[PDB]
Amino acid sequence: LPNITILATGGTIAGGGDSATKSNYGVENLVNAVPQLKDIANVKGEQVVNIGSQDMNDNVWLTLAKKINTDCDKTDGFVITHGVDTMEETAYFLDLTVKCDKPVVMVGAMRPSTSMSADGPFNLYNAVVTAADKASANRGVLVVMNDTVLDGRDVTTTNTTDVATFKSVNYGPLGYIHNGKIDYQRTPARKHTSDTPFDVSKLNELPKVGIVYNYANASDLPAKALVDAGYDGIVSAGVGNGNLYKSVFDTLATAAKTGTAVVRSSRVPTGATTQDAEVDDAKYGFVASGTLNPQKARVLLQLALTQTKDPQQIQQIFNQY
Amino acid sequence: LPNITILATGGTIVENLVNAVPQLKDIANVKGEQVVNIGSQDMNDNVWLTLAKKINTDCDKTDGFVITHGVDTMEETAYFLDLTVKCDKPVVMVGAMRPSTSMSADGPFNLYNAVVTAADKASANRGVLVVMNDTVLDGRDVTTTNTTDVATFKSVNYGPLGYIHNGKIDYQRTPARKHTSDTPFDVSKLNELPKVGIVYNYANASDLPAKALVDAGYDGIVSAGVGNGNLYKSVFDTLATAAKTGTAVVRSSRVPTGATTQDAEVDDAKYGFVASGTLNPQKARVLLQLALTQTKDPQQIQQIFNQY
Amino acid sequence: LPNITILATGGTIVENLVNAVPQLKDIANVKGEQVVNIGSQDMNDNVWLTLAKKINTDCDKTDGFVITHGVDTMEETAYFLDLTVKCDKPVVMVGAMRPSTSMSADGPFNLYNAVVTAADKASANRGVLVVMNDTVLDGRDVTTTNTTDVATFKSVNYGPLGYIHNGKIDYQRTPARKHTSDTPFDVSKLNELPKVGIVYNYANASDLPAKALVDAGYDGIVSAGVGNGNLYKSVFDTLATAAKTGTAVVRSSRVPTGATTQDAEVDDAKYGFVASGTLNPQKARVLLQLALTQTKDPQQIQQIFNQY
Amino acid sequence: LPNITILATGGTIAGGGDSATKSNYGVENLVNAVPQLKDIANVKGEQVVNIGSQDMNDNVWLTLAKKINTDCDKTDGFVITHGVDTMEETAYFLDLTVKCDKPVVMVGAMRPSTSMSADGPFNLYNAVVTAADKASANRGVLVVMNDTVLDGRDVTTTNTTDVATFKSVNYGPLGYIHNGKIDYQRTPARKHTSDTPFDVSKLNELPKVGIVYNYANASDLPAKALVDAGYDGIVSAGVGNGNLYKSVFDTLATAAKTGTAVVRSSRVPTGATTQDAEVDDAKYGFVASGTLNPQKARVLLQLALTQTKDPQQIQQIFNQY
Ligand SMILES: N[C@@H](CC(=O)O)C(=O)O
Ligand SMILES: N[C@@H](CC(=O)O)C(=O)O
Ligand SMILES: N[C@@H](CC(=O)O)C(=O)O
Ligand SMILES: N[C@@H](CC(=O)O)C(=O)O
Repeated sequence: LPNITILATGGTIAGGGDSATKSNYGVENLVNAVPQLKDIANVKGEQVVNIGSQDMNDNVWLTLAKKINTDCDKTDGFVITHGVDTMEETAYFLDLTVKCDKPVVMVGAMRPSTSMSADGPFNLYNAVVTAADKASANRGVLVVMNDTVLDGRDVTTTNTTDVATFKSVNYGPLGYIHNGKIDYQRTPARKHTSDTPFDVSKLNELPKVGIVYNYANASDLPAKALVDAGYDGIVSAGVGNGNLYKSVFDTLATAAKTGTAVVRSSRVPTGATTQDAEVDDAKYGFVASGTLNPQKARVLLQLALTQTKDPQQIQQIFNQY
Repeated sequence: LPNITILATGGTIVENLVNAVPQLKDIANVKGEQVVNIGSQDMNDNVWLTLAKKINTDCDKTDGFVITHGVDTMEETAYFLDLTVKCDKPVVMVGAMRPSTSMSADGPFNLYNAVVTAADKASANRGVLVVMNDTVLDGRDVTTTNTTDVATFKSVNYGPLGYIHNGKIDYQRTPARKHTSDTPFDVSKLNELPKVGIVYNYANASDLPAKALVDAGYDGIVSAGVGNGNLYKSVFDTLATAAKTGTAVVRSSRVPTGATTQDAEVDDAKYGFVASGTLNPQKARVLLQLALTQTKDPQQIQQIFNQY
Repeated sequence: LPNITILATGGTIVENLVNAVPQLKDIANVKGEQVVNIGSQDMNDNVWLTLAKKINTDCDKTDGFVITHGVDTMEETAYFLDLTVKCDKPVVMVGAMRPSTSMSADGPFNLYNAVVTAADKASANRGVLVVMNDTVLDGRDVTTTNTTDVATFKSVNYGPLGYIHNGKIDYQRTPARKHTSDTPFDVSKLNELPKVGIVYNYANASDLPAKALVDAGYDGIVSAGVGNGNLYKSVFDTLATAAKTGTAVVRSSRVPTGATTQDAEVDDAKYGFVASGTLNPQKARVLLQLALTQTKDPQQIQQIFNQY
Repeated sequence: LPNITILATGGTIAGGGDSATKSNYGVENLVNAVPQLKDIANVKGEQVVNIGSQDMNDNVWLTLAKKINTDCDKTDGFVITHGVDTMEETAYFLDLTVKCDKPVVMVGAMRPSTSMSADGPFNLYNAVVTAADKASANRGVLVVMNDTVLDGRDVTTTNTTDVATFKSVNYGPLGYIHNGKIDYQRTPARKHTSDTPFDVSKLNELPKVGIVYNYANASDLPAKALVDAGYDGIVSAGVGNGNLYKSVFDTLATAAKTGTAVVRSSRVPTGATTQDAEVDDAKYGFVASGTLNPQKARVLLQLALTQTKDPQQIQQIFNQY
């Protein structure tokens, strides 16, 4: 049986409340909770941090990537237990920075461990299956939830409470898990892991990138505040195909001319923010995010900014990764 | 044949755009008025006020309304009108994903189907409607789901009201939440709305956007939360402060479907916060601005979030 | 606390299966009866008749019903009950995608949420319901969408009625089509139903299935059509014959969402055919069997397809 | 500009009615209808047949595959105009039998050419874009509809009237088309085209394979009728995960023992009909269809039957193609 390391970070997978009914709510304990894991793997757990993923942050990301990269040779695969709220952000960061070519699988739960029909046990089982499968390697960093293997780039949470929330809403899943076996029919084409130039091994921190939302009568104050604090990048959560309210547009145009990287994404939950629509990016020094949602576009923008501040180079990164 | 008024506001879709679909004459007597002409990314409170007042004033002059509008913020305008319109004649919003000069432009048939909807007596008393891609959608739940797809508009939590085939609608649903003349929001004498901003949550979220709104003395802030409406620690600290300091706080979610619930990880009562339910952040803004015309009490705001 | 009766029929989910969720005692007084014990792939007309009669008889003895049932044909049974049940107390169907012995079994919480639904006074007068994966779904539109996913059950055309969170339901919709005591189907004295078969369309489709049904003198045939209810040429020839010869013909579709419409490629009137609307083939069967208890006239059958 | 051949077969793309409003309803004419095609390709049209796709049949399939295979060297790509009703069946047949390694793209329309906001013109444009793109080769046979490139295996029609009906409901699309450009992020892993052993070049007909539906109180008469006519194969459209009503089960078990190939699929619109569920396939001589829906499982079963009648070999084909 393969050796699989679980790196725990917290999340509802590790949460609990006073009741198995009511909605209000350690890695050794999790493992003992799923004894069946011994049928499939030799499991070792490490608790890396213990936070709700609503409090996920750059340092946790750097700590995870460096640890995976450092421990690659000591294990056959990793499982990361993580909250659902920002799982899609961490998974993409790891998909761009991990250089290990063993599976890295993220997993969480939508119901607390203490609740009736808790999804965490079987999710964890399925994540270990995935991390153990030789066919899971070279697919990038993965998320496994509700019997489905999802690529770290496209995966996002679609519903606030549904156990089936995680979907790759633009390009679909990679494989489905039945009876402990995966039929893989897809692999992401965008470059990942050892095919990216991002190397976080020596980094102590990440460039500052903020996100602003667009809607009717949007205030420019959020954007101005990021500009005044000297943010390296700003991502716009645009309306429709990446459009901005005028006041927001004017602040971001000015910023871009002072060297602030500006990426247009969309608050719309699927589809690409495209070039050659209503915004002349080349003219303003803006970058179109493609299918990257605003939180995901931030991940790439941060990493882009460790290599270049040039908008045209940043656009090329947004076309390749 | 019914009398239908088209109010144009702009968008990728008013005499010329009428004339172009001569089949409209088969189903209605159409009169066109240009209210404003803007990309719907520049939609604002003033346009909203103008529209509600115009429909409310002109209600007995016509048998229904069609509003042509850009796709980007259609779901915001529809819900604003849904809460402020007192006319119980059909009000139908329509736009287009493809330019009118493009191959297979969606605008013409969309306009046709919107007029079909506005002229159907069965469409009345269903609140403000959005008609796109052969489907009638309620103004509260409707939202744009893809950046380019002609099928983008969906009612992602509770589904459509009816589908349009061969110029007829089989309606099987109507919105239970109170709308139009069952709301107390009356905008007939207002010239501005309360100031409500939206801030985004994500890993390592800056508190600076939320701080800038609080420093400007905004009347409300809506959080586009992570998961079930949760807040990055910095953001939560700054909002905890706002809520006790004169700024109403509504937790919504950046997640595209499902409710931001009470009784999850956030003690709303302790902090003075309101849970948005199924209202996404831009929708929650609409209802929060209108709640703030009536009250500033977070308990009363939460009750409004529970009924409209 | 309400009195709730659980009727068990089998499935991958009645004293033992009760006792296993001791939290039920927090919300209801539950009484259990085993009606039959089968895999729902073997569901049949007799079980359906038994259930309708039992609910209709026992209606004043309890405050609501929960039917435990396999997933495979749940959507057929729910719609049959939806049309034949005259009790206006909640009737809620529930099953499980995963075995009760499996890791993260869905059955326990599903049962809990079904009892929550059956006990809610707001659930009454909404027709027969299916409660799965935190969602209340109307018996007419509900269907199983994936072969293994715990989230399989969806109302794919008109959406759910309500979502269940923390033991409470926010209902925002109710089915407009007539159900339960607004139907004329009365099954209280019947011991069998009319014979209705389903045939599939695809390229190079054999007419032999349809012929074998016609040769047996079936009372109806439902076509699982291609696209908008269309028929392979051989199949159309044989059905054209059936419809004039004593066998009612309903065009449905193998396509998983959307209506089989009138006024498309098939002259329904000329052939004596009925268009199913949104009813998929197994659902159309249910309504056709029940129409055939009242009439054999294709015009009257089409009217029934337009109201229920 | 590339040379692109359009092979027309009919469909609503080539339909019409008396009105642009009402719902009731040649390849040279189609082409002249989309003058913009000259900006992207040198288009030549051939009318192969002219039928509604509800009347699609084995001979049309054999004629198409042999013509593509024969004309491969005379053109840079094919577009096939086809009705929507059975497009998903023809596309899979072609995905298994075409040996040409130039793009083969299928296209149709949901609204008639004569109707307001007719989808056919832009769909045809987008299909030619796709057939012209060098990156579209080696992806198998494709369907292009509503700005989306879909693989012939997973693609199916999901709605009776919606222009956006075509989706790859299990594994997602291959790429999206904006402004005449495709960003491809996926390719099907199942073996297709020149990687399959199916060779239809000399075939005059195809093995007989019928489909039976399962529901409550299902009659066994449909199945018995296929059995009595000596059908080479039967596909079951099962309930839930491929289950059968008892009467249907007994007839198909008996058949299988007389050498009839029996494949279990599902009437459920997504997800695999799996092995190791409630049916012991190895015991009855049955084959599980996987993600293949009943009409798609028929396509593969027909072709399987040109090579073998052995259930275990047929199962292996159902695991590879
Ligand atoms: N707030 C939790 C949500 C979950 O895990 O379900 C987290 O992200 O840590
Ligand atoms: N930017 C346009 C988008 C569209 O209508 O397609 C608008 O909202 O006006
Ligand atoms: N075959 C089972 C499927 C399930 O319930 O999961 C049944 O319908 O009884
Ligand atoms: N019956 C038509 C449907 C369409 O093309 O839209 C066909 O398949 O030929």
